[PDB]
Amino acid sequence: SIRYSELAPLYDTTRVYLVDNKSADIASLNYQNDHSNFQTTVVQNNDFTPAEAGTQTINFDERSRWGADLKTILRTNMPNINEFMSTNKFKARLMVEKKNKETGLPRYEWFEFTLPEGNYSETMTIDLMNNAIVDNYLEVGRQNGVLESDIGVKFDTRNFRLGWDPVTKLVMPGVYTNEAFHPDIVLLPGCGVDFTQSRLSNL
Amino acid sequence: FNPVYPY
Amino acid sequence: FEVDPMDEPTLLYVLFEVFDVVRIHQPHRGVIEAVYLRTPFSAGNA
Amino acid sequence: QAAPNRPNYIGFRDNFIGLMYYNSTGNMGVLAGQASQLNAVVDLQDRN
Amino acid sequence: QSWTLLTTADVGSQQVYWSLPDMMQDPVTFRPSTQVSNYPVVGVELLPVHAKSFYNEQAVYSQLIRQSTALTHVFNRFPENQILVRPPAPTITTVSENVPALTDHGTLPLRSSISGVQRVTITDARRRTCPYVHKALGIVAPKVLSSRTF
Amino acid sequence: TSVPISIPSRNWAAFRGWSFTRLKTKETPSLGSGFDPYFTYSGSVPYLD
Repeated sequence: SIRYSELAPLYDTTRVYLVDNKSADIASLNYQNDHSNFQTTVVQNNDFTPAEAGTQTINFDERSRWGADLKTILRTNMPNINEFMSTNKFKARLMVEKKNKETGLPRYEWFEFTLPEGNYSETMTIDLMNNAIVDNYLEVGRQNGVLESDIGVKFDTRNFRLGWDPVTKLVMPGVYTNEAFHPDIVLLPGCGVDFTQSRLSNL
Repeated sequence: FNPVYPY
Repeated sequence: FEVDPMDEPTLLYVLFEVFDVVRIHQPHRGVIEAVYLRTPFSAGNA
Repeated sequence: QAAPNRPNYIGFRDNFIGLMYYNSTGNMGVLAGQASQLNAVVDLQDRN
Repeated sequence: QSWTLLTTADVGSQQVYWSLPDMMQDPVTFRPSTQVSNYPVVGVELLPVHAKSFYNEQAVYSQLIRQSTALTHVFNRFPENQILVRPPAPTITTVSENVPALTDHGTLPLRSSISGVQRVTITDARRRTCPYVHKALGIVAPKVLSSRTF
Repeated sequence: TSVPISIPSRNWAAFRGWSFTRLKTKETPSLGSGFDPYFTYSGSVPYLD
């Protein structure tokens, strides 16, 4: 017997509805809550203000153990590159200066790059992460001394050995095939890519 | 030398 | 209810009273069971 | 010409009110039995 | 080829946890917490994002028409360097299409007395709250499972 | 000047007594959803005091 203190008992089985619509009067309880951490009101008596209810308990007889099949609905606007997912973040060890006067050798560092959030294709991403490597180069690497041939992290998608002739030992079209095979990376001496705190290693 | 590539 | 005009929204605060007991029980050492009531609005005879 | 600022004593509240989310169905309490489930404390945002 | 796997690009290695702390009694080993990162999970799912596929055979003659129609060489800053020039685009793409997820989780117990104002949370795998969920709808269907008395 | 109010038709069973009293909003302290964005006062919240 699903005893509700106002109406007659509704014996047997029923349905409780927890809907995302705490927008009428239960919105002084969900001020700091989102559509995923909210406080509904499962009491739908259409004679009490949504707040005058929500102080009335649904009571099923206590001589029995009550089960209930939960069946849920859920939408999402979640994109690709958002930060919550930990996408849009990667670290790269990238040259900051050719011939550091202290050592006469290049000086590499560990910069954390950040792509603009939003839902991108699989290419526009790998071009947005190339537009961050070649966008920190403009501020740390331009005015410290490094040729564009020193950019040492380039997310490429070719199979660079297409044309490679074993006899001659080098590709013999005079160019790379520019046909996408896989997102692979292309590094240089010292430079690297760290995906520990990141999640682009999946995308 | 036969560089099979057409060129 | 009828009150005179002030210029700052006020809010009447009626207190419809009513019994409001709670009867904690404590059976097996370790459990407390509570069973409230409020009788002009009703709640958990739980 | 000049003068004082007012007083403006700040300070806590009788019986320390506010500090202890007391009736709010959200943030609330739970003097239950560790080894169990149900909280012996349900307040129903009506009581103050 | 020993410590790296060459899988296909992607969208979903994260489950979603439903918490109804005030309706369903905790599952077998979840202690009844009151903290959005310690709620007793009630039903787990996979995020409602399945990677639609796409096949554009050209796929790079389309990437040089989004470079002449982009008014700018901001994505090809080295058009001549064969190792720093705008990697091509795979023919086979994988877009993300968030679809609705009407799931049916089987029976699990209830609480004798259900309050009026109810909590509903949908936490990610590390138990934060996914801010990109804009619907959430529980539908509970009480049933009597057993008898506490005799 | 007047505040017509109506309590939804219900059981009204041992009601001891009404007991009104006024209060002003600026001081009405939301309550619920800690951090009521707007309780901009400090008064002497006569609702929880």
